Amino acid sequence: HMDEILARAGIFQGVEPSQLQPVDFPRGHTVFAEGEPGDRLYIIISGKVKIGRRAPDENLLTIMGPSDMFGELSIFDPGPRTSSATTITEVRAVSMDRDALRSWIADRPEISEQLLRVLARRLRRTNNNLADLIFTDVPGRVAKQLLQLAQRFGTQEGGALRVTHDLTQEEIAQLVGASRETVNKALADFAHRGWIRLEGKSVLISDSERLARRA
Amino acid sequence: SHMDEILARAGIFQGVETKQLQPVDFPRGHTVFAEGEPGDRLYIIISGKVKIGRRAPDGRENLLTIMGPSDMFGELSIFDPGPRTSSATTITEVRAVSMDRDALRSWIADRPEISEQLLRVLARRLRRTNNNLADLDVPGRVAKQLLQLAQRFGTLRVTHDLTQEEIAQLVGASRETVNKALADFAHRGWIRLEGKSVLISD
Ligand SMILES: C[C@@H](Cc1ccccc1)Nc1ncnc2c1ncn2[C@@H]1O[C@H]2COP(=O)(O)O[C@@H]2[C@H]1O
Ligand SMILES: C[C@H](Cc1ccccc1)Nc1ncnc2c1ncn2[C@@H]1O[C@H]2COP(=O)(O)O[C@@H]2[C@H]1O
Ligand SMILES: [Cl-]
Repeated sequence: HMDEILARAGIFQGVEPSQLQPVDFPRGHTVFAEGEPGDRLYIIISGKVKIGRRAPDENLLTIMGPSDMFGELSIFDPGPRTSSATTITEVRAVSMDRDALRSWIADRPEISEQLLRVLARRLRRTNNNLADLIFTDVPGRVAKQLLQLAQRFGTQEGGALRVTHDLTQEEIAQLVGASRETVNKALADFAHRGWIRLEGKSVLISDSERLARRA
Repeated sequence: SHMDEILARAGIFQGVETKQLQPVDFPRGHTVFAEGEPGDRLYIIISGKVKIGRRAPDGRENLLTIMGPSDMFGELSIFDPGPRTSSATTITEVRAVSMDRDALRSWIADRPEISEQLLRVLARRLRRTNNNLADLDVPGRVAKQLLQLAQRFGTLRVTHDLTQEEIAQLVGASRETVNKALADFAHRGWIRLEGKSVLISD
């Protein structure tokens, strides 16, 4: 489990199995808050972490899962955390500070490149998500967010995909950037069309082809 | 050692423990590359300006930024192999240096500290974007743009070498609203639009 998942984290890709001790967090734990000094990045081994940024008075930007890396901004560009990280399931994680990062990094520049590729990918994606917030209708952003979650945690379930996302309705709405009421009706409508099925903290996507067209 | 001056204040080089490569000339009005095509080159401007544009759904162009001397563009398709996320278009004659992935790899074997600066540069670009949720007016956004243009190329004669449509594309508002704001500002005595430049009052 751990070895299989960790190998896919960019900071470990290609690296053979080379005591930075893995930490455990309860569900609903704030790993760190927006604005705090930060000396540490984390790699998720298991569980989900939501990344949130407070509004003038909290909109979710993304859901981090197994293999993903969060909190690297303040290590790469020293500054306060640009958002909060909050576990939504129990999380088992491995973390490292600037010192260890640099140690691990001096070893290999290709790891440096993998890390760059993560930030570029986030930057590429940043444009698109931001353009959606300017240009895309609500129901369309819902379909879109569902598929974004589908590609990250989706698995094959008898010729369809099960996307177990672990989010409340409220957290889904905070991810889309719209009201819970509006987000629900869109979800509801997708359901009556039979493109998706809502089952607790998981959606069953029967027709991703359609949901894609709608996105 | 003029090229040496400009390059020295590029993000990639914050650190001085020379480094000339071999540059390229681009005419004004040149598409260095277009949104969507494959990239394998990043550029560091020595002289001239470049607009970075992305396609809006209504077929208009959102200009994301105006790069000038010392700035880098095109690095995203080196680090994350894929299509250009924007187009880059010279608005003046441009001198710049280029590297493809092989070149960048070799640089980084040469000066390993270049890896840290690149990580810092992109991380900083993420951090800034986060801080700028102001998309959530038009004369108030234009003034901001004018000021942002003032810091980068001001001397406060601001030779921005931009077009009015280009200015509105920078703003993300209609040429209408924008041309309006930029008449109300002139009238009131603040700025005075003279060509592809401008002069402020406050
Ligand atoms: C951060 C946003 C712009 C913005 C402006 C105001 C508020 C939120 C976001 N996007 C970019 N900003 C500055 N330079 C960029 C942006 N997206 C791509 N670039 C550069 O031009 C790209 C074209 O080819 P590439 O290989 O994809 O990478 C290039 C980037 O250097
Ligand atoms: C522009 C984009 C935010 C966004 C804007 C519009 C729609 C959807 C998302 N930025 C981010 N994208 C992916 N991961 C991020 C983003 N901002 C912060 N993180 C991660 O959480 C941060 C917490 O502290 P840190 O600043 O040390 O670095 C962490 C990043 O890993
Ligand atoms: Cl990612």
